[PDB]
Amino acid sequence: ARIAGVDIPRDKRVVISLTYIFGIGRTTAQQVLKEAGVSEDTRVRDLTEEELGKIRDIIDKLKVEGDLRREVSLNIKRLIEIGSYRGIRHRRGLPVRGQNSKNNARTRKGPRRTVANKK
Amino acid sequence: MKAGIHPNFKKATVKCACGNEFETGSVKEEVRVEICSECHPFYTGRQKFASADGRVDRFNKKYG
Amino acid sequence: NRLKEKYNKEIAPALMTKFNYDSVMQVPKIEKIVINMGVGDAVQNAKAIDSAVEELTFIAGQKPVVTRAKKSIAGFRLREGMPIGAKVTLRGERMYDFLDKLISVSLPRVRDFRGVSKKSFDGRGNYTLGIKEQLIFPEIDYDKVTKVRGMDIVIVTTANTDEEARELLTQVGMPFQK
Amino acid sequence: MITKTSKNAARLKRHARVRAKLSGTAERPRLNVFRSNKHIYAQIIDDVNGVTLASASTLDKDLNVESTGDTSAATKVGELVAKRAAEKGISDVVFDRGGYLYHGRVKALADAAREAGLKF
RNA sequence: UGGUGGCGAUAGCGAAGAGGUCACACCCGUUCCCAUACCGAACACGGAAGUUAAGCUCUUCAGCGCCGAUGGUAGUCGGGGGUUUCCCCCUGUGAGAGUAGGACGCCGCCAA
RNA sequence: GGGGCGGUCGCCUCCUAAAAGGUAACGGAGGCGCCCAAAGGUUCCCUCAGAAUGGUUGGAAAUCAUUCGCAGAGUGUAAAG
RNA sequence: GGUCCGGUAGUUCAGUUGGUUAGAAUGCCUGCCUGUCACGCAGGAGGUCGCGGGUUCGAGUCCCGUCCGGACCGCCA
RNA sequence: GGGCUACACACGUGCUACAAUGGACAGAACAAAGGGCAGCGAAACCGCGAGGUUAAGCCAAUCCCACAAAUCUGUUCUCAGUUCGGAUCGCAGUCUGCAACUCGACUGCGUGAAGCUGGAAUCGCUAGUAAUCGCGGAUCAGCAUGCCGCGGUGAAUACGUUCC
Repeated sequence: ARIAGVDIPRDKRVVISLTYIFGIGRTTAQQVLKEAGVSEDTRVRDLTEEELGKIRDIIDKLKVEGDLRREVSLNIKRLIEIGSYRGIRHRRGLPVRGQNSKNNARTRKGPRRTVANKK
Repeated sequence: MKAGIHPNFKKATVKCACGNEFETGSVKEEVRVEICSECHPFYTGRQKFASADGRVDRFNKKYG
Repeated sequence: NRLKEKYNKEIAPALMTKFNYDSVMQVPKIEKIVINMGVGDAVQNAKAIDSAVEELTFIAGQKPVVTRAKKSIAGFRLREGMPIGAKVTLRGERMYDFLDKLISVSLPRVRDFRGVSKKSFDGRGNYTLGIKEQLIFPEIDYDKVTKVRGMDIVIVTTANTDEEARELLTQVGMPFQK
Repeated sequence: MITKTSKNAARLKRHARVRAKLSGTAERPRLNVFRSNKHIYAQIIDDVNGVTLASASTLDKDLNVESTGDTSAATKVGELVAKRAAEKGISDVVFDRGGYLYHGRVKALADAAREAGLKF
């Protein structure tokens, strides 16, 4: 479990079912299915005994789950050892793309708490 | 071997999507298997599979 | 039994030429595998630790036995009684019927895994390995178990030294990270 | 890497604990048993002198099982031990189970001796 | 060479050499008896393919453990005398500790 | 070691008690008015604590494999044996 | 000097006996209420249990020692 | 060259959502007003897209910016951190500009925070108003969730002056 992207779900149509794969998104799924000719097909999981394999190969050409996590990880590790400034933003809790800090930007900062008063 | 505690083990028929088969033993009469050592890229020598590691690093960026 | 015949014809003769042996006949041999559960309870009230015990019957046909604690722990439950985890000691023809499933099927199935075990050797002989998914074992259904429970394997080598114990494993086809 | 105790010295500890259970000697001979992998030797010794009053074995030029070393054939030898003892008028010997479990086929050797007239 | 005993690790650990045709073993099987909080590992049974590698016994080793004097002192016995929260001499006792040395075993029975 | 006040009054372990035993003080350290139908009886088996190494969620420790372990354990409860 | 009772949020008191767990008021902090404060409303943090040991699986709790704060005695010639 | 964009946090004010009156896909259909020559730039072609190549027309009731969006019609998902939402970030491109690190915009791909309607408290609005959907302009090399306008769809309630 499973034949291609590991741990694809069940009782869902195949396109959203492999969008869950850490790699393929929506439009990429539209492309791999355009190569497939499945036409959707199948709402549940019942494709075909061999077609599941040929799709397994095309998905195999795409790459790849936790190694793709290793891509981003090795990339940011490349972005910290380089100096730096971008990875510096990655670990300050500072947003990296460049969008102030005086308000909001809590996506990294977190909620609580507060430690100031006047007067 | 205690009686009735241990499930019966009929001769297994391991199978795979690549058509590879293996003769073992299991509770089930037949066992389809998604992945085998003869199909997995690591056990099968050093197949490119999808990588092609290190392409490209740490630098190869030029355009004219 | 195919794995069992394999070292009787292929591995042993190659192993014999790799280095000298006293009294010719001597050769390292697999002894017992010990599979650990651990479970972790969290906390004591599983409530059914036995439900995990049933799950291990699938990974191996030998009946699991719960490991009652012989010591109390201040940090976690419990004083003696109310057993934690389970243990299995498969042997004989079961040994290679299980190992054949390990190389051919179990380990490759894992996502991030490509190879392990470098410093893992004791320097004496015994091999050790960790197992973090029931998806790793083909016989288990995905619908069962739901929440993940941990697993272990400990191959034993007759050889008195790890240098011999390692070389025996390599010819078995056991993966290494290198 | 494993080095389990050999199937011998561990038995002697199991044998020695049995020794406390009965003195054996009292002008009444005891009957020790040793199950070698091929066959079982049998002997009779009494304190203080330590003299072996009688002895017999499955391995001898006399008598052929002929298969030897298994099942009921041992009973013919176990009965033979009493026949040697019978010449001495011996006796009512205590049995020495050793570290081995009492069920068989060592038990079968004890059974034939009772048929041979030994009192135990 | 195997089994089974008695003598206080002077019978031991460790290290280095030796052995097996018979005997002792590992070893090979789980259909039966018996089995295993589970397991032919162990425990039981029935088999001779493989060898001593281990176990088992022989040959060496004072590195460790052990045994251990002779001789001296401490202490003390019966006495006595002083500088008496103790000390000193007489008589008879005699340690420890260390050393010299011993030692990696003998005495039996049964079977071949 | 005047009385009063305080504390104590019985049983059990060690030391003080001086290499039989005994042996005092308001001497020195501790426990007990229980507990268990099993932790009893018998039979058949097994050997600890702690350490090192390897290991999934296991961290200084729950679990498991291994060399080390003459007992550094356990022996219902407290000490000696 | 001799006994007895206590030491816990910043403060004032529970929780201790019943052994595996720390609460309340006030104060403090945040947001409201009002043109200003208080008051009021709605949220939030904060104690390691005086210290040093022991017993136990595990001690705020039990058993001791110790440092402090109190409450009783300290008399008869 | 920096900084005016700081960052443990508080507050004011907007935007987007927390979804089946919905999401996604396909088809079909109705605007107004404004801007444009150092400009708007059609059509044709190249690129998945952004844009680029090239170039007609227009000093404009002619032509261009420009396609209106909600909606309607069907297909599909069937109640969940979801085909809900899009955050954050990675990679690869693109427009403007000597020059996009600080500190620009946009696109493709990938990653898929929080949030399942919000305490105390508080604001707007009596009809084409509130509700909501798109468009244009001033600003302007580039940068508009802000501001100023344009039109589409389009309600509920008003007993009354007890009380603020």
